[PDB]
This record gives sequence, C-alpha cells and structure tokens, in this order.
Amino acid sequence: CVNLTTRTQLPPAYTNSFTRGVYYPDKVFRSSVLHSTQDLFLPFFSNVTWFHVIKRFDNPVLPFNDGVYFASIEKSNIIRGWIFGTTLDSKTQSLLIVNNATNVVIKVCEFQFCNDPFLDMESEFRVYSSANNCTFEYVSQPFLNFKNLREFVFKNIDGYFKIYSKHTPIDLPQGFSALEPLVDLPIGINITRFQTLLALHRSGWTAGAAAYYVGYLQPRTFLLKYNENGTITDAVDCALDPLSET
Amino acid sequence: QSLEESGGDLVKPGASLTLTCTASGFSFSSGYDMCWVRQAPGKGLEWIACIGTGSSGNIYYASWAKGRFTISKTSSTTVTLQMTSLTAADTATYFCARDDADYAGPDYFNLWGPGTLVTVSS
Amino acid sequence: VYAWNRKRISNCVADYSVLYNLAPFFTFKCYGVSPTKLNDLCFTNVYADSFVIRGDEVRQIAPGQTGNIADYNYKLPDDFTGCVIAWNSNKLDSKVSGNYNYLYRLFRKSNLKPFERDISTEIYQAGNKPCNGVAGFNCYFPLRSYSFRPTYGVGHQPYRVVVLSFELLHAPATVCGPKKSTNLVKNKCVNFNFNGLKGTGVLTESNKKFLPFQQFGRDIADTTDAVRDPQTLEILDITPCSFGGVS
Amino acid sequence: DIVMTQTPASVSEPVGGTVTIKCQASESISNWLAWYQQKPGQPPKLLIYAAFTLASGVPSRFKGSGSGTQFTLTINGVECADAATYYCQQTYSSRDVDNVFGGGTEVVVKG
Ligand SMILES: *[C@@H]1O[C@H](CO)[C@@H](O)[C@H](O)[C@H]1NC(C)=O
Ligand SMILES: *[C@@H]1O[C@H](CO)[C@@H](O)[C@H](O)[C@H]1NC(C)=O
Ligand SMILES: *[C@@H]1O[C@H](CO)[C@@H](O)[C@H](O)[C@H]1NC(C)=O
Repeated sequence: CVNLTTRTQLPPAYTNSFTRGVYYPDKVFRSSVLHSTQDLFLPFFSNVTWFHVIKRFDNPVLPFNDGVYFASIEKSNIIRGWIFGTTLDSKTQSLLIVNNATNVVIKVCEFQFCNDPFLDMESEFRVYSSANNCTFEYVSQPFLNFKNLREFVFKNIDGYFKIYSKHTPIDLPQGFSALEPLVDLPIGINITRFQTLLALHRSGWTAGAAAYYVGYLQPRTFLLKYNENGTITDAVDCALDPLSET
Repeated sequence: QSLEESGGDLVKPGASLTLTCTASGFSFSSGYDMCWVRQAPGKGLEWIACIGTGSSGNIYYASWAKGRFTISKTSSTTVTLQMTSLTAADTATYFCARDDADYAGPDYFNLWGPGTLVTVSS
Repeated sequence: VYAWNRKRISNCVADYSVLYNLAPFFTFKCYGVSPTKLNDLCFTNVYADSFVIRGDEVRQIAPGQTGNIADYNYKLPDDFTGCVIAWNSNKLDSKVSGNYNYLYRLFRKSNLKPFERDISTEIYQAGNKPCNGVAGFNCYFPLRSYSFRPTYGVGHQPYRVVVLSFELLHAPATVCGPKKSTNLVKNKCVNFNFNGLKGTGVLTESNKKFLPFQQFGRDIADTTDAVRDPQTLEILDITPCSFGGVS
Repeated sequence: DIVMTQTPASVSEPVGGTVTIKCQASESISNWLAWYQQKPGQPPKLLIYAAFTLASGVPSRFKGSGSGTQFTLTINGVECADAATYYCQQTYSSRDVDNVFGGGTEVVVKG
C-alpha cells in the first residue's frame, strides 16, 4: 500500500446522460413488438458525474444507492476493475473485480483494502493488504483517437449481483446501444459504496488520457421497441416530458 | 538390520548413475514399505521417489523428481535407483529409508541405512 | 476422531452413484432428508467430516446420542441436518503389527459441544493432587490409542465414517445433482416441462436467433412460444396443437 | 499439495534451559506427523511418531504437543549432547508432494 499525495483537488465535471442506460430486462425473446416495463432505469438526459484522469488522479468512494451506471471513454485499457463494499475493510466482507492481463478475478472476501489502491508492463498489484474470510471465487475470460467505449450497469437485487456490459468503438456520444446481461452473482451482501481501480505506468508514475462516467439508477417506466432480429433499437422514457408521456 | 547403499561416485553433469540399496538380515516383505531419501551437504533432508516392496509396487514420486529419476526392485534384497541428465545441484548424500506401514507412501521411518555420497564435478 | 478433519464442498454437482466402488459395504442410514431423492436436490451448504472409529462406536454417530465418541471426540447436534456414511476398512486400516496410529480422547473435563474439536494434550487430573506433568496414578493421558482386533467381530475393527452436513436452502444453491435429459421428440403434440415450465404443444424447429443470455421466447399474448433446450443449446418453437370449433 | 514449514531456524538455550520447536502444516494432517533428529555425519532417527507417542531408546524429555495443523515439540531439558537438527514429516498425503520432510532447525547448547 502506497499513499498518493499527488492528487489535484477539483470539483467533479458534469455532462448530460443523453440516451444511455438501457439493458434487456429479462431473458425472454420479443421481436418486432413494443413492450413497456417498470424497472430501475437511468433517466434520460440526466447529469452524471465526470472524472478526468491524466496530473488528475480521481479515485473517490461513491455511494451505491439503488444502482450504478458505469461508462468510460477508454484507450489502452487504463481502467482495470472495481471494488465494492460498505466499510471497505476487514470488518465487513467486501467484493473485488479485476481484469488482469490474463483473466478476470472475482473474489468476495473480508479484504483489507489499501488506502490508495492502484496497479502498476504491469506487474505490481497494491490494492489490498489481507483477506480474512473468503466465500466465493471465480475466474473467467478477460472482459476486454479514442476508440473504445465500455458501458457497465451494476445492480444488487435479491442477493444477486447483475452486471450488464457492451463494448463499442467510437464527451458522451449520441446514439443507442442496449446492454446485455453479462454475469449474475448469487452473493447476497449489501453494497453502499464502491471505488474503481486503475493502472499506473511507471517511467515518477505517468497516467494516460482517459475518463469514466458514473450514473445512478432510478425506478421508472420505459417503453422499448424490439426489431425483427430480436434486439432493442429504441426506447421512450415515460416520465421525462409530457410529449413522451403521451 | 542394515540398508547399506552402493553406486555412489563422482559423475559428470548430464549423465546417469545406478545407486543400489541392499538389505541385510531381511527381505523386502510386502506388508512393510521402503523409501528413498537424500540429503544435500548444506541443507536438510528431501524426498524424491520410491516404490513399495509389495506384490503390486505402489511407486510414488515427488513434484521436483517427477520423471528424471527411476526406481525399481531387482531382487528380494536389492533395490536400485536410476537418475539421468544429472546436474550440478544433484550432489547430495543418499539414504535408503525403511518405512513401518504400507499406506501407499512414506510413513514413519524407523530404520535408515548408513547412506552413500554422490557428487558431481567436471 | 479427536482431531477430525473438516472439509468444504461447494460450487460443484454432487454425484452419489460413485459411492459404491470407493466405499463398498457402506451404511447410508441418515437423518434430515430422504436418501433416494438426493440426486435431484440442491444444497447451498455442505460440510464433510471424516475419521476412523471402532465398529462398536459407529452407532454413536447420531443426534442426541451419548457415549465415549459423542461426549469426548465428536458430538452431533440435536437438530442435525445432513447424512453420514460409514463403511468397513479392515483391508486398509489393519496392520499385522497393529493399528496404533489412531487415537481418541478418553478423559475430558466436560462433554463436547456439537461440531467441536479438541486437540489438547494436557495431562488429565482425576484426583485431588495436581498432576504437575506426571502421568502416574490418578493422572491419565486424555488420549488412548485404538487397538483394532480384526480377529474379533466387526465391533473391534476400523470403521471409516464420513459425516456430511447440509442446510437445504435450494435457492442460493451451489451444490446440486445432474437433472438428466430426455430423447427430444419433434413435430407432434407433446406435454413438455422445461425447468419447471410445464406446457402442452407441438415442438418444432425454430428459426429464431435470440441472444446467448436470452433463454425463453414470448409472443404478443404474453405466453411462452419459443424455448431453448437446457440439455442441448437449440432453438425450439412451441406451437399449440391444431384445434378449432366443430359445427 | 501440503507445504510444511519448521521454525525457528536457529535456537540457543542454556544447558538447564528449555527450547521449543513448532511444526506447522499448510492444511490439517490430523495425527500423522513424525519427529526426526540427525547428528552431523549420521542419518536421523525417529523421535516422536504420531506426534505424541515416544520412540524406543529415546529419553522421556522428547515429547509432542498440538494436532491438526500446528505441532510443537517441547524440550524439557538438554545435556549438551542433544545439540542437533530436528525435522518433522507430514506422513499424511504424499501423492504429489515436493518434500514430506519439514524445514531444518538446528539446536545449539551453550554449556
Ligand atoms: C447538471 O445538469 C443540469 C441540467 O440537466 C444542471 O441544471 C446542473 O446544474 C448540472 N450540475 C452541475 C453540478 O452543474
Ligand atoms: C444490509 O447491509 C447493511 C450494511 O451496512 C446492514 O446494515 C444491513 O443490516 C443489511 N441488511 C440485512 C437485511 O441484512
Ligand atoms: C437482422 O435485421 C437486419 C435489419 O435490421 C437484417 O438486414 C438482417 O438480415 C437480420 N438478420 C437476419 C439473420 O436476417
């Protein structure tokens, strides 16, 4: 664990949500039909929190609320993983996700996180100090001019941790792209805060040009349009403005 | 009983040697087990590989001694160990461990032989 | 038995048909669940406890049972859920010199709590004068060594006992059993039931290409018309069998 | 599978003093463990098999304590002739093991 004092204090940047925050609600199949569903969805044209990393070092701990929408304008895969928990120490069991150079690491355990977790050719992992009572582990295939857009939606309902992902090549651009459900985790711990994980190049340490966005889910009603293939193409918010309500 | 060793001498690197453990006063019975160990001149003991003296030899090997070494029983009172591609770090003092229980592996060793020294030079 | 090993089993499918060659002459008498329907059952928690006890002491492994093994070596809770397996091991745990390597706790201050292990080697004081490290009269070693006697009956022979403890939540399940499969039949009126989804219809080949995460298929009437087979990843059309009014 | 460590590496107590050597295993080995002591230029001999039972021809001072993962050997007294190295063997599961024997621990008796 290494303490970082090179942080530049600055109020967070902000940007519009536009038309992002859509995922397939279920595993059922509908084609060329319109269905309305009530679920935790990201409100359209909301203002999300923007962090810029470059000497900008933005690694705060944000509240989880009822859900989180994660997007990041990426190149060279600066963002590595996420840390989830409530107390962020060994007192309460926490959660860890890291996509190293080989695979993805899934571990739920009473970790003891470093004060400034980060990563450092990358062969230096300093993000935690200990793990006391481990419950579940998993290893799978690795998840991965600005040319990479990655959208992530994390939810925690009924002790299940749902993750939705989408990889896109390209502030937030305008468009539409639904998010498929990636993996479900039957963990059953309550999450109130989190913090992302980054990789730092050592030459001091140099951070590349990248940014990430954080959105918050809310209980709304959406109307979604399925194409003839079977995928979502357009959606309409049902509580944004009176025209959309009609 | 004695388990005096044999076949120990200076050997060139990348070569083969034949170490023979000969029992005296008893034969290799099936109900009791035998094993092979060696001791480096500077550090502690280690286990490489050995086979049981029963009707069905339950041969067992160590992780770092997976395929380089070869042990077989030639008579009721004579067992030999064969190693190939010998390296500089293979020099040690070899002992012929005598086990007390046939649980398919090295159990408590009550008796050892005097042992032999095998060294490498060029 | 005094230092009984404890093992965790999870994130796997439990196959109980193997436990006939590995453990012949086994007794599957157990509590808390029907032994037969364990194949199609899901366990969220599994504990494994294995040790060796004498033949006369195998009956002591039961909830609410008192005895030498129960009070001082391994105590079972009254509300014990899970099953125990015991089989003879005379061919394996019997020596011509003697099986002197297995020890059990004989003297102990108080009866052990359920699912507890005691590895203490302190000299037991059964009198008034303190032992002070002396193992003389009124001062006996708490652990005695089994002396298995294969010449006598099975009660004086080494018995290998494996104790399995579950919880049976069958909702956050991590251990389950193979649900098997059925010879798919196509192009006829069929009573189907896929993962609890019971229905009647004609199962035909489906041209739809719904996504890997995507499992079912719904229609305008909000009824399941397309399904993907759990046994084999294939797309099927569920069509209600031909019908109509007669006049 | 099972990795065993022996600590401390070096110990030194007076002739009337007491020294203890503990043997730790990566996972539980129950009752299966043995203690071996070798003098320089001499193969080791079994001292404490089954971690509690004393061997034959050995002084009672040699003993054993602990079970499962941690095993401790307590020396009640030395007489300037027991200064040697002590090893512990796993003798529990040797299917694929680099070395059943534990680490080296020599004893120095300052007479
Ligand atoms: C976020 O955007 C809204 C407009 O949708 C604006 O009113 C608000 O001031 C913005 N937030 C900040 C911190 O400026
Ligand atoms: C959910 O987790 C939080 C952690 O802060 C805890 O306070 C709360 O009691 C938990 N709820 C339940 C139902 O366990
Ligand atoms: C999917 O829809 C597109 C039009 O959006 C169409 O061109 C394509 O042929 C469809 N897929 C298949 C397999 O026909």
